[PDB]
Amino acid sequence: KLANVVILATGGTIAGLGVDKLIAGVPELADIANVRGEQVMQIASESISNDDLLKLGKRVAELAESKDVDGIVITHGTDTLEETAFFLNLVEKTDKPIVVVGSMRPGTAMSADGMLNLYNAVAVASDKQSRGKGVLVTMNDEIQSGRDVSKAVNIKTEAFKSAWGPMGMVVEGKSYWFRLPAKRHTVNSEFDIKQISSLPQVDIAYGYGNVTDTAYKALAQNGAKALIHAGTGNGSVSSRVVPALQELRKNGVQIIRSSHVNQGGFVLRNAEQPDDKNDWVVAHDLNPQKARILAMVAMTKTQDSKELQRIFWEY
Amino acid sequence: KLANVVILATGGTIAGVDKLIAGVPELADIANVRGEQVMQIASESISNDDLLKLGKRVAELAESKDVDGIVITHGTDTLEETAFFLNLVEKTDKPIVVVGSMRPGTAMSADGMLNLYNAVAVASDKQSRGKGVLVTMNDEIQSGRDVSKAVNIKTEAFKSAWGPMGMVVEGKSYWFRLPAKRHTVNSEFDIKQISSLPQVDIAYGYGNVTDTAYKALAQNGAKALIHAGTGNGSVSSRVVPALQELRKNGVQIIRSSHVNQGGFVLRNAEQPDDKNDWVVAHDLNPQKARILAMVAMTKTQDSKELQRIFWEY
Amino acid sequence: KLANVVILATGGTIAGAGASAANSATYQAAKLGVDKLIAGVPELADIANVRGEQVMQIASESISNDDLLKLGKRVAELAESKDVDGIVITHGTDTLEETAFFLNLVEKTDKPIVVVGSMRPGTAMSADGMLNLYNAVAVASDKQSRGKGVLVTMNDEIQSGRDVSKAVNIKTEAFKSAWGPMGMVVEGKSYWFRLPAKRHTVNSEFDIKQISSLPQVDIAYGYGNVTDTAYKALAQNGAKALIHAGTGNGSVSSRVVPALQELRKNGVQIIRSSHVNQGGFVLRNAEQPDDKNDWVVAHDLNPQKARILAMVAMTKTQDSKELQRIFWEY
Amino acid sequence: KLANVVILATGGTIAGAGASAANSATYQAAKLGVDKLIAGVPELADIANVRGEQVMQIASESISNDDLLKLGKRVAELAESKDVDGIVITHGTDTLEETAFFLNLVEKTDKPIVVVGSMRPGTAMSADGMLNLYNAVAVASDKQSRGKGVLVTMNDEIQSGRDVSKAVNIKTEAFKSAWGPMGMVVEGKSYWFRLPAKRHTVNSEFDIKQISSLPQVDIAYGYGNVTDTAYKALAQNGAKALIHAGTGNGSVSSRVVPALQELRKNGVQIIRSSHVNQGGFVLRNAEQPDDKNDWVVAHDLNPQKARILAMVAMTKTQDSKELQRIFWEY
Ligand SMILES: N[C@@H](CCC(=O)O)C(=O)O
Ligand SMILES: N[C@@H](CCC(=O)O)C(=O)O
Ligand SMILES: N[C@@H](CCC(=O)O)C(=O)O
Ligand SMILES: N[C@@H](CCC(=O)O)C(=O)O
Repeated sequence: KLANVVILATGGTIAGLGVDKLIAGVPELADIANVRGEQVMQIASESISNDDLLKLGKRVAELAESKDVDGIVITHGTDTLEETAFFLNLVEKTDKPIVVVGSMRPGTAMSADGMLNLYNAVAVASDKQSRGKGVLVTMNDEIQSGRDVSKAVNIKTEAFKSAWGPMGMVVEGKSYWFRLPAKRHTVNSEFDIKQISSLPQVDIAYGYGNVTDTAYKALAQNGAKALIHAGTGNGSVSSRVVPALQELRKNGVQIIRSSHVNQGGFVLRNAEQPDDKNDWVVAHDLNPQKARILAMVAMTKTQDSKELQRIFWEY
Repeated sequence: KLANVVILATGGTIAGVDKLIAGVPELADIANVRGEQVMQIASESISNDDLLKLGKRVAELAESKDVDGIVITHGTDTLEETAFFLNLVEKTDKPIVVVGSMRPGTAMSADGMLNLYNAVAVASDKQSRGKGVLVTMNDEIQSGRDVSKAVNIKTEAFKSAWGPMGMVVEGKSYWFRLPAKRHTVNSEFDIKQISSLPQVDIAYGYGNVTDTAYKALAQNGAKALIHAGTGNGSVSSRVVPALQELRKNGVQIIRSSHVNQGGFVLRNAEQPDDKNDWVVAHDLNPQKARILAMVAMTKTQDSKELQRIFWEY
Repeated sequence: KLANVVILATGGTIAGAGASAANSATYQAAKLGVDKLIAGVPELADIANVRGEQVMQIASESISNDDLLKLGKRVAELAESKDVDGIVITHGTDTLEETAFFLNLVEKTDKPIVVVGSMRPGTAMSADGMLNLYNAVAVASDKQSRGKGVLVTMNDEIQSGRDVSKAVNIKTEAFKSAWGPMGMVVEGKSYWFRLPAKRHTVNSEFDIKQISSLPQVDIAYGYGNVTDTAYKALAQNGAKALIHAGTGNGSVSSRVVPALQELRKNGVQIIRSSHVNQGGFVLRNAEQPDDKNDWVVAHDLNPQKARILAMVAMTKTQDSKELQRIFWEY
Repeated sequence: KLANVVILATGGTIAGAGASAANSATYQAAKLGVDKLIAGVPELADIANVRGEQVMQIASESISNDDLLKLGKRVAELAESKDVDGIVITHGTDTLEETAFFLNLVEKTDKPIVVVGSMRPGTAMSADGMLNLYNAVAVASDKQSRGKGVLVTMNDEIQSGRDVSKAVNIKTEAFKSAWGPMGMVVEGKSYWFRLPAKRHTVNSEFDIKQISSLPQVDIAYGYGNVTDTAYKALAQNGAKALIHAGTGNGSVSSRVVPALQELRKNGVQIIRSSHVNQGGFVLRNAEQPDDKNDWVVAHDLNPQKARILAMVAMTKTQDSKELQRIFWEY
């Protein structure tokens, strides 16, 4: 008796309803699982919204809770795949496999990667080995953690990378594992989608030579409840920007120091800025867009900067 | 006989210039070195005025017959931006090397001593002539054009998608690739003709992003905006209208990305650049693309010329 | 208060010395005693109660199986002591990976074991060993390191002793794993991101207490126009297993397959590894009919790693099916 | 209006076939002829005037020196023809990197030569060969490819044939260079970022037109507890050079040095490479006294690459100092 896998489609070039086309076009899935599909949205992923994430997250929770669902696959555009994957990893309190998957090459193109990617995603979602591992991403014959995998290379099929390595590989339908997650996720998370009805607004500003405070102030004036600073180096802040950040913090905007140095390492508390004195937070190893996701989720529960720091150290 | 190398210090934790030099007595074996303190900043705080001053000084020194090569000691946070700028604007074949250290020189196992030795070694080497600006960290010879700070904390921080061009070991340089892109002597740009740098700013793309940062940055003076998009410089549907509006208002729109380990942003792929009169940044990360756009806008505001530039440099 | 950490010195560049500070590459390995190595890092005393022993003083390219056993037995004796909280081995980098894996297989302890070396001698400008040794002692003293298997702490990284390997020459980032670092160590603090998945230490079926002498295992290389000569000669001179370092997915030339069949028939185990070592793994029954031939694939393990696992496994079994299970579990 | 490109087929996974679409890894190589390869990509007509020839039909792990010569001589004949603008070779991935370096050394032409394979057979879901082949033909037809040396065009990359290696098993990103890709090929279009520094093709001192049969060169591996047995056996059975695939910086065990000294004195060249293949290079006089012993270091070249260069080099010289020059220039 094969596993029952539900594919929740959101758009992207992997659809080459989109979900019906996939289920019709990859008849090999039937070898490895009983598939059914639902079109949760039809979007280019760069245009995803928080309302989209909530709808998706709620749906995945409903399915996870059903006795007739064994694993879930989410098909997605590649641009913000990493953000959805981390979101789900924080809010879905389930041990059932959840896999997110896309295609780097346009789905109808010569040698396009999506077909095998989707076959692998359904394989992984149907595998007992996937239970309790958090959200997974299955691109380039790899099993990557949805927490810290990122789109790192443009164009190429090897696009999705993590500083901490792949956890496994998927080959001819079989999963081979080499590492386990360390960080908090899914059933061991403090967050639960079932209790989240809205998400706070979080925005991201970049650091670079000759940067001013303008983007920071403007983003806050248009509703940001936290600012993810994408700094140079070790979350460094220009001396022209620090005063604004102090003022914004006082005004109640959380200040989270991430970086655009995203192949490896992490941002160290109290190294480049006096985070304790200013009541700021460091994003640890998390890239800016990952940091935004964590901040948003966390701020559904707490606005205590020390708790936020704990969170950024545990997830 | 030894090369005449000048060390231009600008700051960073590799750090005065006289201390740096005194800290590596071994420099004397490989070159005749002199020092000048151009500035003393944390490189995250660098300004365009600082870049202009450094660039002009490097050109003045490169014109001297008493100078064979130039090492610039720098904070690592915007090293990559400085190195690229110099690669664009200095029309000299003399070696120009930019160097820093990921650990403080007071730290255990600090990397700066040997970095600085190697920079001086590369700056004195005939093989370095005509190679464009070089960066010499982690025993590598990296191109200033496309090396970037990619790993935090670790001494292997500076990486290029196109690989190291060479290595430096026990003072000797070993080359394996050559640059392909326009630089230094073959640049159309010259610091000696630049007295002003146009304001260029950068905005980030992510889920649920709005047009707010872009509009605000333009309102506060940006002549070009570098879009650090998701994926292949992709732009949210919520942002496209503002970008069109800002282009008609005269702001150049340059599509870069935060996908920085390899590949490049393809024209007309994710957005209709010809129709909108936008530019793609090719392989250049956002902070690199800013540098190029600012230099290029000293000379042209033609988006087609700008695109050429982004495909040649 | 402070952890009691023992440093077992074995040689290497970390104990090396060059003629000048510029000699980061041309120098003499394995010159300095352990007490001198401890004295070069006064800061160790802040983070642990340390003491040293000189187990051996070798250039690691010249290590022997007897040296592995010696080291492995002393580590066991220390791990069984109430007075020892963690152990650091200083080692040459050339075969560091082989030793670290060996210890991960045979040391049935959850006490931290850390193997460390350096790419530059301590005499050199910007020498890396001071910080490497500090970080080693930090990791060895940290409760987070318990039950994690053998660790390697070079270049600010916590790597698994299983699958870290020397991958880059000259540079201080020399040690890499296909599956990533598991963590980092920065201002002596350990930050974890991944856990091991493979069997090690406490959960291993193997124990250095049982091993009296290791079986002879040798390695032969695959390349264009390769013949069966090296395989045959190595078996004629005592190899009980051959590790084939093939091209591609452990591929075997048609010129070589017949010899390997005959060797297997004559009781020599035949293990297919590769010289394609940045990622992936060797898949059973893909390039060659391993079930027909009664051969074993080395999975992700590089040739020199495969050799260590082969030797440890052959102390318990001569059944190729079991050997394959072992190559899939460890 | 279109460039004339000749495809020379030699076998490989690119020409392979498995039983079902999901057989991406377990299949038969070297089953399809060139005509069918070309038929599988009708889009080639858009970009070039292509003709195909079947040179051989092999799994590339079983390649011989005879086969390289045969291929190299056919490539030369085509290069000399006015009716040929560029050349593509389809090849198994396992020794692709050996062939591509060989060709880089011996083909005295600026006309583009591209070597290409695939990691999955054409029958597989998401098979990589079609686009690889398309992109090879595009690069072979591009004026920007002239004078660049032999190129390899897999995974949307333009890699130098000198120093690209098969580094990752299973995945389509198999081929890597320590020195980076030189460019990318996308929508048929080539995008260059680096140029070669090393000697190649028209600037080579070697020429396939002079080579009648290649010297025998073999490879032996370094690891813990290694002996001199492989080196001596290989030499006894005809090796005119030995490639030492050392640990670390081409390091040699003290149990092996005496045999290598004896062999060099008996006329066998001794080349120190390594199995540390992601970066760096082997430094002369560092780990061994090369000048004293009259040995050669392979610089950054991996063992199988060093074997190729040594074979070519030895068609011209037996002077170890000239061989060292060659290892420093090519
Ligand atoms: N921007 C598109 C690209 C196509 C794709 O990756 O699916 C997306 O993210 O939806
Ligand atoms: N943020 C400091 C760090 C110190 C350094 O890298 O030198 C700078 O870039 O100047
Ligand atoms: N080959 C020597 C020195 C190399 C090193 O330790 O880095 C050894 O492995 O002991
Ligand atoms: N081992 C075969 C198939 C592997 C491949 O081509 O990818 C060969 O090298 O010909």
